Amino acid sequence: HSKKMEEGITVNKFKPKTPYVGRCLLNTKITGDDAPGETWHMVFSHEGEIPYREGQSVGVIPDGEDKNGKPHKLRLYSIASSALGDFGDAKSVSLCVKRLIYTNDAGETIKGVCSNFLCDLKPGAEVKLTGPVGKEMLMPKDPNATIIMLGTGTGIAPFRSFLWKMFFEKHDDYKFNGLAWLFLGVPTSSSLLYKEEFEKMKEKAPDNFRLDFAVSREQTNEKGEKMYIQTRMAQYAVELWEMLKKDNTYFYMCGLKGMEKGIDDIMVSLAAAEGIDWIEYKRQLKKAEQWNVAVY
Ligand SMILES: Cc1cc2nc3c(=O)[nH]c(=O)nc-3n(C[C@H](O)[C@H](O)[C@H](O)COP(=O)(O)OP(=O)(O)OC[C@H]3O[C@@H](n4cnc5c(N)ncnc54)[C@H](O)[C@@H]3O)c2cc1C
Repeated sequence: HSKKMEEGITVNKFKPKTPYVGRCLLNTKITGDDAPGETWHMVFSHEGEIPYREGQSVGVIPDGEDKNGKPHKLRLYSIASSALGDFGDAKSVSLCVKRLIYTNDAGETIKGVCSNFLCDLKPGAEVKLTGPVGKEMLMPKDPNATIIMLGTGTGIAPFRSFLWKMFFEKHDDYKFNGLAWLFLGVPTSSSLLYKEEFEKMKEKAPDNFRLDFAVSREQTNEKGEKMYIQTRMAQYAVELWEMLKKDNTYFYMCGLKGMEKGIDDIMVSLAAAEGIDWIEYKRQLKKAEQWNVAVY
C-alpha cells in the first residue's frame, strides 16, 4: 500500500553497461558571478526513451576512463524537470549541476570529474544516461496533501520537478489542491536557483503555495544568527510542528548531507517540549512515508 505515486514507475530501464545516449540541447549558467561556485541548468534530449517520474534521478557516466583504463563510475543527479519536461512534450530531461572544484593535500586544484564534464557540455554533445533510479522522493498520491519541501543548493532539483507538475501543468487525472511550502537555503542572492519561476507560481496559486528563502551570508535572525535553512524554519516552528502532527502532511528534504543535523536539532527540542522523543517520532514518520530524505 503506498502513499506515494509508485504504481507503474520505471527503474533501471538503462544501465551502466547499456546506457541511453542523449544529446545536450541547452546548457545555461544560472548563478550570478557573485555566487561561490557555478550551477548550471542543462537540458538533454531523450526522445521519450526514459519514462521518468517527478522525484527520480538519472545516472550520468562521464566520458573518459579512470586511472585503470576502465569507464568512470556513474554519478546520480536528481531530475530537475517534471515528467513532461521543460518543453511539455515528455522528450527532454533537465539537470541542475554545481561545478565541483577543490584543492588536494598538495595545494593542487582538483575539479570533480562528472560535474565539470556536465557543466562544460555544449549543445549537440552526447551524454550517457542510466536510470530512472529511485522511489524515495516520489510525490504523495493525495492531491490535497500538505507538502513541505526543504532544499539546500542543488537539492532544489526534485522540488522544481514537483512544482512544475503541480502549478505549471494541466493533467487529466491530477489537480493539486493542498498546500505546498518551499524553503530554499543558499549562501548568496546570486545563488538563488529558479527564484523567477517560483515567483510566478506564487502569483498563480497564492493560497496553495508558500515560499521562503534563506540566504545565509546575507541574512540574520534577531540574535544576529546567520540565516541557514533551519534558522528560517525555526521562525515557523509552531506552525510546522503542528503540520507534522497531521496524517496528510509530507516532509521531503534534499541537498547537502549537512542540513539533516541542523533540522534534527530544531525538531528534538519542539518534540521534547511536548513530551515526545523525536527519534521515535521521526521513525514513525519515516515508516508512514511522511519524512522523506535524500542528502548527499
Ligand atoms: C541522489 C543524488 C542526487 C544528486 N543530485 C545532484 C544534483 O542534482 N546536482 C549536483 O550538483 N549533484 C548532485 N548529486 C551529487 C553528484 O552525484 C556528484 O557527487 C557531484 O556532482 C560531484 O561529482 P564529481 O564527479 O564532479 O566529483 P568527483 O570527481 O567524484 O569528486 C568527488 C570527490 O571529491 C572529494 N571532495 C569534494 N570536496 C572536497 C574538498 N573540499 N576537499 C577535498 N576533497 C573533496 C570527495 O572525496 C569526493 O569523493 C547527487 C548525488 C546523489 C547521491
